[PDB]
Amino acid sequence: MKRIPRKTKGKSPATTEPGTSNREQYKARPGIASVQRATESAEMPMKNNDEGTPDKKGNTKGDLVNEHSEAKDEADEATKKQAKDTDKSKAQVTYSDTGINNANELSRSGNVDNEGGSNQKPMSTRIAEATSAIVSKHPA
Amino acid sequence: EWALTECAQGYVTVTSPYAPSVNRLMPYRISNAERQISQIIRIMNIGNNA
Amino acid sequence: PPFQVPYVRLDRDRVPTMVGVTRQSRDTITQPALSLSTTNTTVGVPLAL
Repeated sequence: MKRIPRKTKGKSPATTEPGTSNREQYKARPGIASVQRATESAEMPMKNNDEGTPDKKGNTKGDLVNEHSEAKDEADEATKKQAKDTDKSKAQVTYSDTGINNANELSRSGNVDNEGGSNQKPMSTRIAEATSAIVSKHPA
Repeated sequence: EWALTECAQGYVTVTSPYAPSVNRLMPYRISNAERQISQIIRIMNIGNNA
Repeated sequence: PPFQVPYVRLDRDRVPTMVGVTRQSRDTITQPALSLSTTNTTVGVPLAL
């Protein structure tokens, strides 16, 4: 019997035949390590995007910002990261401040819930708010 | 966008998005009658006041 | 995996302009809920070179 640990928390005679010698006289071109380093980055799956979705309790995740503002901020973060990877002060490829007037662009954020209402107050808080306005207690 | 371009006589170009919007509210259009009424009031006090 | 949309060199009326995703079946009249991808002015996210 064998067991495998989880990666995520759960609910709880001569033999030297004449062709085996080694003459490592060949250098790959392009180099093996060089290609491996590049493809290592491309292996990685794209990042999760949890924002705007509910949690175990029912309250949505994210930050209370306008959707258009959130999209713009994400574009700026992308440009800054792009500059970071290219080892330059200013990114040559920019996702923000392009020619296109993308003023109607929206991005998913935690400001709005599934009903289309505002998350100024969390879902669970409103549910408790409503359900406690109707309870009754023992007589005097 | 159309109004601004015409006023600038074509020297300045401005752009607007072309996609489903969030249905904003920008109350900036009034009638020529109201504009003239406001202009007459403005003329009244400024008159004879250099 | 690649996700392309046909290239037309100069034909105008077949130029793509919008991409959307739908969760409802074809035989239901429901609330029109367009995906976020349709809000882009261009077909996709703008990128400057």
